[PDB]
Amino acid sequence: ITHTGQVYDEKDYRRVRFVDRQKEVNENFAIDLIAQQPVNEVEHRIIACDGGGGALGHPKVYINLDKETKTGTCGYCGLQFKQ
Amino acid sequence: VRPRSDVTHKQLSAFGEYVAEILPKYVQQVQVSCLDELEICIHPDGVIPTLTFLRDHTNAQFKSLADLTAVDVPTRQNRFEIVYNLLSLRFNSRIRVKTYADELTPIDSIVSVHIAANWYEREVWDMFGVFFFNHPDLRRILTDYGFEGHPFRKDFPLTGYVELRYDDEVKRVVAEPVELAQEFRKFDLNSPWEAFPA
Amino acid sequence: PTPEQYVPYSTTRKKIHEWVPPSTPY
Amino acid sequence: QLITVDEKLDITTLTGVPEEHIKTRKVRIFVPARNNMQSGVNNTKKWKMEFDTRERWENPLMGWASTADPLSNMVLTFSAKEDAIAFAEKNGWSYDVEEKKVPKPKSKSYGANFSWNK
Amino acid sequence: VYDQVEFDVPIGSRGDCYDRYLCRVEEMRQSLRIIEQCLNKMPPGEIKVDDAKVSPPKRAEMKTSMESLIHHFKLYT
Amino acid sequence: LGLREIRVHLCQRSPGSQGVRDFIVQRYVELKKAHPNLPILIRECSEVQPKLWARYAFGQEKTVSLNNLSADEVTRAMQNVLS
Amino acid sequence: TSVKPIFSRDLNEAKRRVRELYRAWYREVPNTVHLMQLDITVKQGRDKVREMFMKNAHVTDPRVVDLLVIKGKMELQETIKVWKQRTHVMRFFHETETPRPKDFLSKFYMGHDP
Amino acid sequence: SNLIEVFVDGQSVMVEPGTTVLQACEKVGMQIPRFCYHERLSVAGNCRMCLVEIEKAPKVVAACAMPVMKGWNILTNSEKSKKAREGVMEFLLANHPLDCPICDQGGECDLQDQSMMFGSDRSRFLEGKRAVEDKNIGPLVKTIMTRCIQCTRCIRFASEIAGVDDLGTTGRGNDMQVGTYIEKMFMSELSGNVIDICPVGALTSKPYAFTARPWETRKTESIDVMDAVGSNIVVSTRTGEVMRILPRMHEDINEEWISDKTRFAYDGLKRQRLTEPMVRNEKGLLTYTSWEDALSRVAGMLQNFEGNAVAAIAGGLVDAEALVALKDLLNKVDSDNLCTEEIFPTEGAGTDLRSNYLLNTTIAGVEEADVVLLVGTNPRFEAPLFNARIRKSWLHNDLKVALIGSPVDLTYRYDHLGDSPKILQDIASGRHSFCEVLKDAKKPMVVLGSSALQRDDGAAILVAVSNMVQKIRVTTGVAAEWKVMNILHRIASQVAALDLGYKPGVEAIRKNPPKMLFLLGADGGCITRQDLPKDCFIVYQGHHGDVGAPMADVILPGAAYTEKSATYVNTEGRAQQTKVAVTPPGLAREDWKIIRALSEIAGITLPYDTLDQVRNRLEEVSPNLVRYDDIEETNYFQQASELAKLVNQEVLADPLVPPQLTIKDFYMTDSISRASQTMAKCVKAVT
Ligand code: SF4
Ligand code: SF4
Ligand code: FES
Ligand SMILES: [Zn+2]
Repeated sequence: ITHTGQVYDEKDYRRVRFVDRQKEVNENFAIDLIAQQPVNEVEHRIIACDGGGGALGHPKVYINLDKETKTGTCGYCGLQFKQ
Repeated sequence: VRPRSDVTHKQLSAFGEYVAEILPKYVQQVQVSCLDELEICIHPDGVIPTLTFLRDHTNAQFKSLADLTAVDVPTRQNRFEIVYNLLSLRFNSRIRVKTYADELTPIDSIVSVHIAANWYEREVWDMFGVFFFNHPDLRRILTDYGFEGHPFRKDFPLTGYVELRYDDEVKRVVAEPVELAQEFRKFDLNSPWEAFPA
Repeated sequence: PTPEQYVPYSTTRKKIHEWVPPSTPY
Repeated sequence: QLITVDEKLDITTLTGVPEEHIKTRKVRIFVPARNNMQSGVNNTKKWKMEFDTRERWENPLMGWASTADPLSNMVLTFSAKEDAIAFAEKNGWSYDVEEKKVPKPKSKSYGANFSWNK
Repeated sequence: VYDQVEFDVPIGSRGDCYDRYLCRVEEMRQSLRIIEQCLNKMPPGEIKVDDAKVSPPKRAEMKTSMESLIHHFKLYT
Repeated sequence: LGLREIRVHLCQRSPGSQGVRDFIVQRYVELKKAHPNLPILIRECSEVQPKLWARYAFGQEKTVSLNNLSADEVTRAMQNVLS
Repeated sequence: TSVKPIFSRDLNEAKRRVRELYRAWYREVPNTVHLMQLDITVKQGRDKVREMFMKNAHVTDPRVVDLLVIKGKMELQETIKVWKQRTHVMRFFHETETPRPKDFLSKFYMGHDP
Repeated sequence: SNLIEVFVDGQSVMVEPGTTVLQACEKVGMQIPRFCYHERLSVAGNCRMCLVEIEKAPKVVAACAMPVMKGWNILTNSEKSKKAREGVMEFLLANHPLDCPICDQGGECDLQDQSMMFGSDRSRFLEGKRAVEDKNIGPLVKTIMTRCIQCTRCIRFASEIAGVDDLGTTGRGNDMQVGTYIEKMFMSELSGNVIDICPVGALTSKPYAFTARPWETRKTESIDVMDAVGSNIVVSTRTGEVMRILPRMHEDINEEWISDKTRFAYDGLKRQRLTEPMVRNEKGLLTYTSWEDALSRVAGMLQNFEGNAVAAIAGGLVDAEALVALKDLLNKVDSDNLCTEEIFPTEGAGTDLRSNYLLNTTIAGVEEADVVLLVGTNPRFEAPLFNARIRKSWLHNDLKVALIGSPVDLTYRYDHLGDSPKILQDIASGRHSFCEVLKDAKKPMVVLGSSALQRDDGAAILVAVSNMVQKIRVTTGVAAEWKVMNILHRIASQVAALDLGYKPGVEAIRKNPPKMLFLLGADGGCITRQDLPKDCFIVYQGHHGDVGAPMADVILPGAAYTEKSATYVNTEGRAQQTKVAVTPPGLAREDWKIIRALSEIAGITLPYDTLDQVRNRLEEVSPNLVRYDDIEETNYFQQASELAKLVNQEVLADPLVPPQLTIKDFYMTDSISRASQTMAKCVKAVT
């Protein structure tokens, strides 16, 4: 159901709660949204990742897209960068 | 950097000796902090005498009692540190006189010297448990009527031991031992690295 | 610019997992 | 004039603690060790006495931890072993002091490891 | 900087509920005198101490400078 | 009366137990050899006078104090226990 | 040892004060049960005063006893007047709370930490 | 004499010769800021974050390095030694990637704090940063090495404390990266310590990646039960489940280090865990039920049976308290059939003198030894923090190590005398060459592993070793308090069990089969239900359902050492106390109470009813149990030998082999370990 698949179960004593009232779950789960994000190709060995917008992003980090074997992923945006 | 005026540091220091000489008997330590404040420390027996001299001395009139409080250092044999902060509208100055009292060794009351203390002394008894002899009417002020335990003592649990809810069966509010639904998360915050004292 | 109540619930999982008894009788 | 009492100050009767939490609570006086993570030793200086840990059941509605023990989060800090022992005796809590263990002196010298011999 | 402003304390005589009242209406009046000045003479400058030690670092700085993040993390936590 | 276990709790390096350890140093091997199954336990208390605890059958334990007793009295007391 | 006195030099004198307070409460129990319309029996109430008085019967420290009555007297005042409304008084009787067994087997069957 | 007088700002702290500038500050009471220096790791001087200013000297000196001289004044809080830190911290931070809200060494950073205390308010590095390439060092340590401050602590530990010698520096300039040149995993015990020793969060723990953040973690100090070294450890619990176990320092037992098993098998503690007391159904399948019903299932059978008919086979990881509660109980049913799974030879004096079964040479005595005769055990995988002891004493001191076992990876240079128990007699004859080495030694120590004893000729192996210790002692003329003979265990509840008079080995149960057996945490295969009598009525008393649970008529769940205030004792008899970090789960209860309660239902009630009372009980049966942190000095080796001489046994030619031949052998052994997903991931990584 939800992000980490919370599933109050058919036998749980808590699934009682939703009776006559819906559960809060999310469409466009994020888990798949960045996976849906194209790999940002770059020329330089290392690249930055302000998160986009500077102050309105994440603390800037420099990712080493040095091995095509792996597309660097800024630990903050989950954006893969293709050397 | 704060705008320290050495002019003060000196004048207050000089008064600190003045008082120390005037009442050699009860003053144990006197120091003018770098924050430009004097904190005469007196033996508990000097509560009445030291205050009275400050309330009624031409060269040191300290008419109003700003506050009476009791820090509790559990390590210290004398647990409580009654602190009396006083003001002098005449000399535009202040001084703090602090004494030490243990749980069952009461301090004298100064309601005579300043009637402001009538309430604060009741506040110190209710929260910390120090007792004040010769107090007109010492009785809990801030805590509930049936409260058991002195709350601001460092050895008292924050949440306490009793909480109240309304029970239908008995149609009346009823204490029950505290049961909390998210305990106070006790974040440890002290850093293992000190700061080289200036 | 030119029934729907949010029921609160824990979203974490089971954590401690108990040992299932063997369904094979012995 | 002062009066004489050989009775260990016990003031359990004035502190205002429920009977259950004065007779079933064991507190340990210990100097905190250092999270191996950091090499600072400023948190291994003062002695602390900590009450025994108690139930922390999960809450059904939100899954938050819930505790029925009031003296759980309370850790009092005492500068010396003697003073902490005194607090336990007059408050009536049982105590089991643990001796401070400080790192033993270790001899180090940059020249010593350069010794091919050993 | 209540020293740099100029206001008149509203002292009272025949102290009683009416007199003190008049005093509170007069400090409402005197505070407008202090507010006026503050608007007339407020300096260009920063609004928080520059010691990241005591004041939290500006968000542009904590998002571009390592010493500022460390100071932001430690100050808040 | 079968006694399953015989325990000797000899405090160490203290005036009182000297005789108790002397017993061990001199005749322990002898006793064990003779009763080669019975478990005779040599344990070391502290700040307590020596006690020859004996466990008889069906979980009954009996106590004989060995404080300041001579080597043969310890030997005699031990011999009295396994009758 | 060597401890200053509060109101009683010796347990003896202190006990005098306890006697007075007991009397005070004893004489008061009936009134409270009527001015607060409490649903308790005077005999029951006086029993409570006894219990509470007895609960601290072990103390032998002159100073501790003196504070105990100071505190006791203060409670009386509150109760004497109506400062302590019924909810406050009945709390003494622990009427709503479910009693906990002290038998080991009982605790074992119910709580992780006894 | 040998007391240099130097002034730390005027305190004239007189120190011994060779005291380093930093050491003097420690003694006077200060603590010079420091990144590359660890007390038990060699001084390297890489960071130079410790620059201080000796008075009247042109340049500032390296604290960790300069041996303090006479007359020096180590001005620490000078206007210079602060520009020598305000300017270094400028550099460490300049190339640092600011992902402090990723770095799980968030509050556990010796580089933010030192920055917040010995650093500057702002940065001037307007230039760009560097980045390194994350590699794989294994399944336990996550090396996000773009964090590395090139402090070379790892390369030291990985060479000096552990003998891996793999991690190394590669390259020069600002792209010196301290990672394995070829990608070979850092597979060794003692591996996880790198996490704790890297002050930066470059390489940290992968299981505890992002589950918590240190300020929240409530820290309860307890004892290691996975191995018999009894290493001190701190269990970090948040909101009631253990989040990490990291070492806490014990000079004598684990000096700041813990094994890979006892810090990544906290995960095993949270699954396959018994919680409610099930009992067998009509069809035989086990079914949950309330204590009252499960306890009287057991109590009724107990009243019916008696003597030999009832037995216990205490497993590993069972607390001493539970042991004495199980012996008292089975003693009130007239049964002394109390047996531990690990067989310690008990034909001569065993269990009776307390030195036949204890390392008499305290772990800290491996430091002052001269020759160690390892016989039949792999210390590397049976007592990892004792293997380290012989590691340090072979490096900093000069121990001559000799092994009579399988030639095995020992992280040090040993002499492989051979793989045949017979060679013991050879040395006893003095014919063997090593005889001379031993003879040359003044303070020698033999160590007979418990696993050699677990073979069939173990009684003979102990006797053969005792003969050699006897003449080694006579030829060397070693002093009495120096103790040559010691034996190390690999099961936490073995020294405690033998102490309380539990008789080792299930040999007695083998000869007469008990109608009822109360397995007490036993997951070993020592007795199986086919072996048991027809009734086969046995009740498991433990925490994890592994081998004893599915063959159990009753399940009485217990706790684990993270969940009870029990006592354990390591190999040289130092009793130690586990503290309750988390309340036990489900209806599960403390081991001692289940047995006190079963006794009440049975009617032969045990005397104690609170744990202080059970501690008082332990005192009457045994001394060590009540006095904690206190090794028992005197032992009676001489009378032990006399009985050894009476015993005649044959040491079979079969070579004595440690069961843990290589490290995959090591990762999964006990119940908690077996139940570890992290240990399982480690096992497949090796395979
Ligand atoms: S190490 Fe991790 S935490 Fe310490 S500073 Fe660098 S990033 Fe922030
Ligand atoms: S990894 Fe951690 S320890 Fe090894 S060098 Fe880089 S920083 Fe120092
Ligand atoms: S600690 Fe002094 S050089 Fe690294
Ligand atoms: Zn990003």
